[PDB]
Amino acid sequence: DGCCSKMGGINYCDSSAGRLVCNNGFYSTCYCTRHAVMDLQFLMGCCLWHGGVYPQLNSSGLVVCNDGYVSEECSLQK
Amino acid sequence: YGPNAKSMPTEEGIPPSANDLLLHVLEGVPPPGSRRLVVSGGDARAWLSNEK
Amino acid sequence: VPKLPCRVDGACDATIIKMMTDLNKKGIKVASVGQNYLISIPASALFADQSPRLNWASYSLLNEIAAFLKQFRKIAITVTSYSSKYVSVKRERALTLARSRVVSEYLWSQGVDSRIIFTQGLGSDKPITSYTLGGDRSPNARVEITFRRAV
Amino acid sequence: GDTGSLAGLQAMADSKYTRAQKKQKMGKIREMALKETALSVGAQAGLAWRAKIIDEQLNKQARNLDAIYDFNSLVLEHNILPPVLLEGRNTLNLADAQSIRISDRTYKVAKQAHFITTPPTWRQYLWMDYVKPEAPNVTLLPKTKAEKEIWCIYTERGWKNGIDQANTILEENIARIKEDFGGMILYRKLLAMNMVSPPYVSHTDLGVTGDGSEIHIDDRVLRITALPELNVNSAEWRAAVAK
Repeated sequence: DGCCSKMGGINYCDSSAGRLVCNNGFYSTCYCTRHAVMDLQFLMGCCLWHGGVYPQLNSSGLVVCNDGYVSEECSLQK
Repeated sequence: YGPNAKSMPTEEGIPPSANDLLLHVLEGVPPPGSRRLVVSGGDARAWLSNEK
Repeated sequence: VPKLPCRVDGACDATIIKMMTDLNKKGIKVASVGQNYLISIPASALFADQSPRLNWASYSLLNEIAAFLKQFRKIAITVTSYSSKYVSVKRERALTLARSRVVSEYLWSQGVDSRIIFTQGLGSDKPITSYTLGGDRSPNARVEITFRRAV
Repeated sequence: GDTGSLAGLQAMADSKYTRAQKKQKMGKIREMALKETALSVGAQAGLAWRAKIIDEQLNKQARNLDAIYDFNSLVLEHNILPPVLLEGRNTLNLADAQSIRISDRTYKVAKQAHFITTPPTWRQYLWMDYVKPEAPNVTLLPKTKAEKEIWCIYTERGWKNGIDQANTILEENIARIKEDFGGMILYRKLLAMNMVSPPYVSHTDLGVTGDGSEIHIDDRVLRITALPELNVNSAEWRAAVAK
């Protein structure tokens, strides 16, 4: 997990742009906070682009999102 | 005034303008009585108040 | 931590400093100031004599350029071409413009995530050395790429 | 057997079939339960794995998808989602005897046009939901190699069925987004054809208003008064030609 390797080491983590600063004056490659310009191109969880998971307690295998659409792709079949 | 109240507050056409909470969330004040949320991957802050 | 990637993908600053040191000792000028970066290529190692054609061995150098270019997060890259006076004004202007078009098209065909690629040439109007004895061997005949690393 | 079934019954008359059938009966009432368990676990694994593969594949060609599915060009001038139209040809219904109804073409309004705030992309139509399941929770276990191999082959069948189920899910989604895009294209075609009234939007705008504590400088009210609908005055129908 060497972020400033072949550098002067780690100076501190900037909180604005969320990047480490090495001891030489370069913005390092690593992140240093969760609020960063950081690309995400893949997601998990069901009911995506919908109302999310409805909080009901269904004994049946169907789970229906909060927009009312049923996610059979996550709902287990008979 | 009689024993019965009366008013005509219909205003059938005019939509509501905007919520006042937009200004507080613009300045960064969290809306009162709400709770925070978790945002990760960008540069943003968020809240949830009245399931909105 | 398994859900959130720890860094920008395919990145190692040790590889960055090592390959830029190898580039600098190989002969390509690399300049760093602020967050901006400028890379200069002399033309004799890349093209032919007064020619907008691609030598075959130069593809390895272009691949090295692309590998270093992949390691940064960009918005706009600019390509400028420069030459020495040979015949005319528009002759070397067209030579610079065509060389810039060639290198820009191959760079876009290789995998760099630019949003903007700008290309232009200027001919022989912006010299860096008043010593002008060589022709295409002269070091002022060149191609520059400029960009700014952002966040 | 029962093919040359006189000889099949004569083979059934032999006693070795009896001592094979009597031991096979207790297995017959037993082993069938594990098959559905194998089917279920293969179905779950295949469905999830094929879903991850197809989501990765969908992410691979993302730029061409936005290239083809430009909602944003299709929007009208007051940020109006275009309405949806359905066209059918050569309609025949047989109600009962002595009853036949014939239509040449027909058109149907599916979704009436309305206001919009942002152009919808394809991701609310074409993304497959993924979750990671990590719990093979099976009560049953094999005992012999026969149980193990029938478990293997029914696992294979369940795996293939899960793959097919995910592909069918994709087919249903792509049909839905196809009909939505085609309906919008047909709206543009018919509006050029001059068979449909355009949307009509009125507006009023008032100046400064409010109390001494709240002001809005310019307050514009915009409201759509005429929903787009087809006309029946057939004489005003525009033609078409080509060269």
